Amino acid sequence: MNMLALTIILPLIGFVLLAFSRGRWSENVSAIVGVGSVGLAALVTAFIGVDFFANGEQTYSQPLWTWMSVGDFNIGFNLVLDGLSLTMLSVVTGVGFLIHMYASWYMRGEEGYSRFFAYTNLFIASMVVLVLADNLLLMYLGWEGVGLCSYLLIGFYYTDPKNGAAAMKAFVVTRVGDVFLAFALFILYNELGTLNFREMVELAPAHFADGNNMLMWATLMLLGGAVGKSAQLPLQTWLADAMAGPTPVSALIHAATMVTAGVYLIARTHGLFLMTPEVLHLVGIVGAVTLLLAGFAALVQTDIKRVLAYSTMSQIGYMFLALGVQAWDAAIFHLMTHAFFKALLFLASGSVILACHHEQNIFKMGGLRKSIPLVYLCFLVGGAALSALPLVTAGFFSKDEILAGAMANGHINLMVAGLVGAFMTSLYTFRMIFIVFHGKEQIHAHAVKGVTHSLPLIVLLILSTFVGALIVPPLQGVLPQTTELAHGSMLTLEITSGVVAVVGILLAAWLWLGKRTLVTSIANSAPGRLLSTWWYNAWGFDWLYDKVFVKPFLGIAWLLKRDPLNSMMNIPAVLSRFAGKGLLLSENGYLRWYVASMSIGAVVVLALLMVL
Amino acid sequence: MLLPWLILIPFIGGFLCWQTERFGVKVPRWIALITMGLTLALSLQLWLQGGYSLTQSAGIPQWQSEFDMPWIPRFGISIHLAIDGLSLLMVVLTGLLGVLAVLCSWKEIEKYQGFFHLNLMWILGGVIGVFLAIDMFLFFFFWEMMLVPMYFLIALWGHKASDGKTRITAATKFFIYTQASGLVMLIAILALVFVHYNATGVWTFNYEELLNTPMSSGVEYLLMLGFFIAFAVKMPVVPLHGWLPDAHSQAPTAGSVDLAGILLKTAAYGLLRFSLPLFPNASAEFAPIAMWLGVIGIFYGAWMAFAQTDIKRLIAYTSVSHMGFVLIAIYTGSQLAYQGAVIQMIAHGLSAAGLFILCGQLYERIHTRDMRMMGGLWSKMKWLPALSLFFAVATLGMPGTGNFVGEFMILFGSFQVVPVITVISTFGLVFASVYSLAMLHRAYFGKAKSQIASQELPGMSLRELFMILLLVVLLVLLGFYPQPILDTSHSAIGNIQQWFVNSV
Repeated sequence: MNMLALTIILPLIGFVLLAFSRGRWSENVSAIVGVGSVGLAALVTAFIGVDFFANGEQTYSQPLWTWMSVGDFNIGFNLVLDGLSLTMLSVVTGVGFLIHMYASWYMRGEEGYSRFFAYTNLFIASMVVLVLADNLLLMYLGWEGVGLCSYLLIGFYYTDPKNGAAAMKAFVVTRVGDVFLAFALFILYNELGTLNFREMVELAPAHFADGNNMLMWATLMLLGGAVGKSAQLPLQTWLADAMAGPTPVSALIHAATMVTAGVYLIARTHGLFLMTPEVLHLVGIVGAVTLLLAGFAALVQTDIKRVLAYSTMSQIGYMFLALGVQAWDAAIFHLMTHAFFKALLFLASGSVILACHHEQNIFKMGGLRKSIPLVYLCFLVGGAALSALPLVTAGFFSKDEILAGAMANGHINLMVAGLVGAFMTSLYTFRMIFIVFHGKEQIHAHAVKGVTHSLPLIVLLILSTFVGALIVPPLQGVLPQTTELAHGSMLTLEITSGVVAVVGILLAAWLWLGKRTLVTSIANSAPGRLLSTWWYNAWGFDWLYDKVFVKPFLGIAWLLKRDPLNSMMNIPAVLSRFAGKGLLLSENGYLRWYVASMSIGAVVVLALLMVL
Repeated sequence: MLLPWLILIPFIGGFLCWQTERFGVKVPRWIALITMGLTLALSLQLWLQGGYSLTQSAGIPQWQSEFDMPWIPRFGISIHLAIDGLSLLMVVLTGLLGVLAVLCSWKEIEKYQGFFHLNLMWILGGVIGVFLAIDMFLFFFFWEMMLVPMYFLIALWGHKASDGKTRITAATKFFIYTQASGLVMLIAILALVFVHYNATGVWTFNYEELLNTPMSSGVEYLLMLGFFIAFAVKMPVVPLHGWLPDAHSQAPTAGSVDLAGILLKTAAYGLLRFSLPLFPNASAEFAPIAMWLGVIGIFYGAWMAFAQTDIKRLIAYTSVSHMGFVLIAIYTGSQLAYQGAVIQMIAHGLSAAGLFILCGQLYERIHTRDMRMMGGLWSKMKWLPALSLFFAVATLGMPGTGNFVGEFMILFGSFQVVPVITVISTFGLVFASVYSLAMLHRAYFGKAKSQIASQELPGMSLRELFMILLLVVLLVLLGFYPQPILDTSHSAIGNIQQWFVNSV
């Protein structure tokens, strides 16, 4: 109710204060203002959410001012608050509130403090802009707004250059996706004139009576934009390297904020993807092949942050399938559950790595149940939901609904993909906690007790469970394509996923409960290391994407260390100076040759006159 | 009326600074600031008082203010100063850049300082005179006399007569590469006037009657190449741009503000104003060569920018990449594309000026020019690298900066007219990111132990931060809210496009 810009201005304005109070403020006042910006954002979001319930799920639009206006090119700062956008706002202004409230305690004790609460507010503000935008332009401001903020937070620690160098590969890769995204934007203005989503929805079939061949180029290249920003095969590079930053920024980037932009673009243009069915099924095709890639790389390396990261890649592509199977509201339901567990799962790991005191390993710790069971119950709750366990979990309803929709689509390969994904999620569910928290503690993890993080831990504990699954997100305000329902086989698919999850959990527990010598043998077997090296390269994709253009780019830069065309158009000066030196040497000073010059001028003048 | 005064204040100020050089030595800094304040006052008065939102289809002759005066009556050479809407954007930009030039030269006393500032006002006044020029000879005279005083700047102030590399390569290539092509366009002017003199029978050097002169096909094509050669050596185009990095890396960075931010403007101003309307069919035939040169310029400047190891030559090779978008914009049949070029062009000046001020600022902090020698200065400087991060961010197409809306409306109009050369062109944004990050990571990200001299760093004064803060806030408002200046330029851009459409 005329309060949409307060979900953008109040964070953004707070950034400006912390961008110029470069450490001159104290700890406490900086901490309060940084959390209070996002806190006011959640409160204003809640007011418009309960008023949206009082609106009868009727959308509310607010134009602030027209951005630019040429007589055929009309772009305005239009904000649309409908059911899909309200849910995507709900995730951000809750999760960013919870993640940032933890950062009020995690950040203290070290420098770069006002700096970090400056760039987090900008990061949040850019994500709110993307999901409330009504024009594809303003939404483009959202895309590279949040990309620059990921650069400022991945490379947050500027002292050592590993994390200071890891951010630019993400920056290069996200701008390749943004070029791919803007390509479809040019094509849509050339073909359909107006970039507003709804006016586009009932203008697309009116303009398309004759020619359709070029719309696949628009939509396929639009798809290339959506996939790159979050995670997918053609451009899956940077999510391992994004873990080099601090724990709270990894949660913000990987859990529900920046990675939930590629989901919002496919979901918002769902009618636009319904104008072409094969580009819609192609999302699921690429989704089905990335669940096969993104899973077991969590098992391979000994970095906990790389574990949580390959799981996020697997889950985002799992969504792309869910959107490719024409189950839109179910996918956002998966997102509503997915934000809760991932953020806590990431955050709890940070608290324990504070207690680890520079371990960064999964094979040298054990018996951590006796250290502090609070983080033990944090991983436990997250693991159950991820594995698709039927015991008081939140997300299992979302997996059950999308597989029901997927088998209502009727693609046996997609259920095979879904079945192997459920098995693969259950494999890396408890293997991490069994290899880390169980064994012997030769290096003590000193647990830290404090109410400042315990209260959000309890809030995240009560939210990530099935109590949070009862909060139905607003999906009746957009009226999307209806997610089809199947009955009778719902119980059959539910028990099938439960058996698959239980078998995977029991196999991980059997890997734990064994001697682990067979695990050591397959971690020492030469074909095992070949596959480990092969999936260190991750189907050679980072290998291919470096060695396809990078050293050619460095080679042409090494060929451009001196500027060629400046030199090759200096040859007039070179020829003139050298020819001038020759003419100076042609002069002698001996007066006989001066008179010979006079005779030889007379000879040539008479000759040149006699040839005329 | 105001136009004779508005081109003469720079020359009047140079006389008075050099007059009061005998009276004092701290005078010309304070004299120069006020005189450029008066220049922007008259420029902003024309913006506000004039009808900037005028009629979009009032013909090709339309001017808010106009001056005429007989100069050489034998050829009809007259002081035909006349200000349009887009010309007024150019005047206000150079007045602001002149304030930055005279502010960066503050607290710079030497053996002679009045000589520096009379030259400084002379070169800035020359650019204003090119921007207000409708008579061809007046345009050419101003085009060539802003070109002589920068030579003295690079020579006597590139370094004070110690090393011979500040004259015999840098300044000399700067001078010759421009003047040979200036003489080419002069004989182009004369061939056009002579064919008009055969047609009608009056010796005229005025733009309005030379606009529609009857010329047979195969004749005006050579004159269009003759105009474009002088308009391709001033803004960096592919075959002839070797002067630009040498000129920017040797001149003092205030002279580099003049050399980059505003001397690059006048060639595309002339491509919009003097080359397109006079030769419609020749430009329609020449268009695809212009598109090929434009895409080659973007890709070429980015690669040469990635491959370079210093900073002044680094930003100097960003400029040649930026101008390729502008050239493709001008050589198309779209109104939106031209209006994208104007906002990209103003943002180009505003995004190069801050970087050059800051690169010169960093050098005088550390006394070291090579970029790869330093690294990890973030823990030492308190405001330089944060502000520098946004300017490197504003170089590429980051929204909330004027460069994004500029380059990107060109691409909309360019895809409207022709698909395949535009879809090649868009990839320069990816290459813009790689040289932007290369600058950022090699200079500021890392450890301060990369250089021994990176362990004792000075502080930053208030006025430099004030003039950096004004540019970053000014550039953000142009990125978020570019409507007011687009409404200003709509009618001038529209009649050029309508003439280019209807005359073919």
